[PDB]
Amino acid sequence: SRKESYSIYVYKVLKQVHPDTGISSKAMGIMNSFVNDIFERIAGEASRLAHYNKRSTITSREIQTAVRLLLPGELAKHAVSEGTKAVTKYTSA
Amino acid sequence: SRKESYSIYVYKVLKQVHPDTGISSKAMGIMNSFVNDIFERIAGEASRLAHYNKRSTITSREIQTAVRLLLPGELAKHAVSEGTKAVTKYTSA
Amino acid sequence: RAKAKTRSSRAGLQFPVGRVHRLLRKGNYSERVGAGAPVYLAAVLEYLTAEILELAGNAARDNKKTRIIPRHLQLAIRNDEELNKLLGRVTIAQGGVLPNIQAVLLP
Amino acid sequence: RAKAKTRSSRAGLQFPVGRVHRLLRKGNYSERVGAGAPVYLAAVLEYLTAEILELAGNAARDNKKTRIIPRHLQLAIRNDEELNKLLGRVTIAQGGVLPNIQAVLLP
Amino acid sequence: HRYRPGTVALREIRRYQKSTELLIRKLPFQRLVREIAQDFKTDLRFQSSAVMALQEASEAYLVGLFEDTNLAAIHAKRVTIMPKDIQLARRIRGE
Amino acid sequence: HRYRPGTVALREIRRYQKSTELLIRKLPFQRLVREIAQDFKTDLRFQSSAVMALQEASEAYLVGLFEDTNLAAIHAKRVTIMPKDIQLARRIRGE
Amino acid sequence: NIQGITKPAIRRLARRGGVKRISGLIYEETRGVLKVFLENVIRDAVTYTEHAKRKTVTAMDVVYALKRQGRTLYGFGG
Amino acid sequence: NIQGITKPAIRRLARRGGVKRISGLIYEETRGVLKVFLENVIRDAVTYTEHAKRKTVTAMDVVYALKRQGRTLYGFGG
DNA sequence: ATCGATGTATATATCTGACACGTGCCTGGAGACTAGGGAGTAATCCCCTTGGCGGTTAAAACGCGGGGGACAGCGCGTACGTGCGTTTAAGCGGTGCTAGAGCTGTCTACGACCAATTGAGCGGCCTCGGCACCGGGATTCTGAT
DNA sequence: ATCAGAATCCCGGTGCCGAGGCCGCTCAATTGGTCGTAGACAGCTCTAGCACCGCTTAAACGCACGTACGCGCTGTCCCCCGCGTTTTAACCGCCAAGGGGATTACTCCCTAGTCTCCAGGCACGTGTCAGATATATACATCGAT
Repeated sequence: SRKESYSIYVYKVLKQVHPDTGISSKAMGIMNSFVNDIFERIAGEASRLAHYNKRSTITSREIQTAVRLLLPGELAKHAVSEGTKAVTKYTSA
Repeated sequence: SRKESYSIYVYKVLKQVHPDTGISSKAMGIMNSFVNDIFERIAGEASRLAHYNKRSTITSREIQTAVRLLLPGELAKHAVSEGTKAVTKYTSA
Repeated sequence: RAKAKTRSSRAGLQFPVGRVHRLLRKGNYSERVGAGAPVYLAAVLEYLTAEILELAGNAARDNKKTRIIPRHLQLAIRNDEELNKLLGRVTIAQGGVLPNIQAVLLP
Repeated sequence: RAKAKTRSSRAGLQFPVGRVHRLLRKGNYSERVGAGAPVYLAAVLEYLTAEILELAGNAARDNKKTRIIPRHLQLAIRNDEELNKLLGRVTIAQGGVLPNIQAVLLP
Repeated sequence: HRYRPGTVALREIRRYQKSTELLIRKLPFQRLVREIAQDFKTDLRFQSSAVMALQEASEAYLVGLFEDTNLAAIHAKRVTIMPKDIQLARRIRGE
Repeated sequence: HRYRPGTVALREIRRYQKSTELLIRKLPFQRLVREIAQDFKTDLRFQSSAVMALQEASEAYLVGLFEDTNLAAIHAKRVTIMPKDIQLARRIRGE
Repeated sequence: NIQGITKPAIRRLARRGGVKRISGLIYEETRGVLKVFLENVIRDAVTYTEHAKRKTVTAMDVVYALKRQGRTLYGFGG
Repeated sequence: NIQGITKPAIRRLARRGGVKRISGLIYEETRGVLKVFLENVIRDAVTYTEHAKRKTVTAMDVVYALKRQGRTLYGFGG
């Protein structure tokens, strides 16, 4: 039975920000729970927004608005910057 | 533009429990908000239960469990009784 | 064909089973919806509505009124421990508060 | 056909865009999911993870440790007002608390 | 005739706890709402019901806070509410 | 040699606020969990991780409550926490 | 405009809250608290308005902001 | 079994909470509070277990109960 | 007691606008039939929960002395409640106009879906280095003098 | 200030076990193509939000004054802290068993999807009666003597 997790990607990010720093299994579990939680929060807010506006599609606008509503202050500002940059790069292949 | 509401049914129930008692528009709006809120709570809990158990269908068991989780004490007990009675009668046409 | 018989009438309910079913299917809750779920949900909603309305009508009668107002609804909800717990984080517009003065403040 | 290029690599991300997309489609959130939504969500998740990990690594280095533990994560989250607000109602297992003694209790 | 301190206060408590009307003036509250909203977006319009909803929520919130502040005051063996009481109530509430 | 009242208390505060291990004994806590669960369903088994999660949550909750209780006590110009302080904290929290 | 929330108004609110005696600094403290609350709610409501490509903050927007801030309001359409 | 939560344990918890002096009635108050909290969480966890037709309360069940009571726990699978 | 002021409840009469009923229509729900796939059920296997034994040691229980903190009483002075005269702007009612919410029609871009491919991610195995435990010297800090 | 003693911090050595890396495989994401539809955009309507003027009057505001309450100080006594000694049961390790949780395979029945129809529910309209307001009054409560 294969059980998916965000361990690999969290580790990549860790190696990018702190090349010589590792992580314990407990801390990895914490990170996985955190990622799942934030995912749920954002997706749920986007879903509510879509329903409120009688739309059937969750788009980058919905994600952006959810981020602004949930993340406080500069967290939101930088998250929005990151998301926009990523979307632009993706759209330009 | 037609805007659906629970006014008719709330009024029917009122006439059943208090034949000589009416209701103001403000109170009706309150009742509508109440019904919508409770609906959302139960449906969301049933959805979570289904997802947790890797099921794709929301059934009467999911509704019952959601009710048990949300409604406190005898509210839950009697609500469960009502739901079970209704389901039985419906299934027996 | 046969005369249309509503699911509400089949279940002995006043709340709309068909409407509840539609709201479940279009509310992004699950892929599929069982036949008994709308009936059960409608019955629960009806029961809760009946409870609140009955208590509010009683409060109105005690206030020598024949029409239920938000005040009466607030009184009914706040005077019942269980209903208050269920509706703890809810604000009733034009409901006011329960008369409560701390004993230490009395003359 | 052409060599498979991941959407993560197309977006310059480490987080799995395809997986995020699948989770959105199968999470009972909406009928349809735009192509940009998983990219945006993945980027946001990545940013938040990077921030927390950076602060935790800093705390670890301050503690002469080379491995991040729940304690370090708790320190990083609680010492940042914004992160604390975001994670207000969250309990980090084996995280402990911040050293805080009221001034009135000191000798 | 002069009523002793406390009598009129208790009469006001009873009256306002029995009544349900809004206690803040509508026009000043509306002006406050618009001034605050101005910092987020310019040329913002407002529904009458939107302003009314805001007023209702604000009044409910403040009444609840004053209740907790009062409890704090009695806890400190006082009958007068103070800023330290408001601060304690809010801190404990998690705000 | 006898340390004056308060010194060892403050040392314990510092030690436990610096450490992270669980402070309730595992076996007694487990027994409590099982006894409480018995009233809801009989012949119930329990995962070790389930019991550990319960312990972590309970300890966190109690620490937070003691923090609020301490604040209440200080507010009442006392340094000793009392049941009235716990009651006030819980009441304001909405519990 | 914050001064429009006069001392008598704050007193009335306190009376509904069961307060018998009020200190003079309570009015300024209350004004600050109300300002913070209002800012948060209005911010979220405006976010909803902007997402809807609207120029008018609606009661529904306000209701949603309150709901997501854990202050569900009954009586204004949800 | 509630007596298994001994006075020293409660003292340690208070120390982590920054408490310097403790009244003698605090131990009984704390025991009661803890009992209530546990009852609520366990009730919900058992409800989840019964819905899954299981006989073993899982960590996931506990996590869900805590989450729905607004006490999200990280570290035990969600 | 007690009486006087005084606010508040209560009882009755006019009006008025808001709620309860009727009507026409239209669109969403009901009857009927279909396919197909999700869930129910039965067998299997293995892992992980429960139960028991023993020792041993760390933690809990108990006793005791005392000091410091809770708490009650008292005095004072000042800040807040009450009442009254003045002024200020909120409220209400009418009227204007224009911005923008809301609806309809059209069409094109975009996301669901589907089949073939394959490479990314997971399970399992192995090892070495970070950390933990132990012990001993250094430094800090506390309290009695 | 001093000094002794108790606690914590730090420094070094040894070991051990868990994190990091590697490898096989398999199934979930990618690519390429098709097709329906949803939402983006244009355009028109008409609702309601904003701006203003005027009059009225009720609420706010400023001030005077008295007194009840917040707060500081003092004394007392009790009960919680801190430490030494005894007891007990928590924890660790080790072993045994079995029961139930997860997995797989087969089947069947239950729900989505489509069509056709029709009745219930929802805008629009109206009328009449419950409640709001006004006034007089009775009654209970607060206060000073």
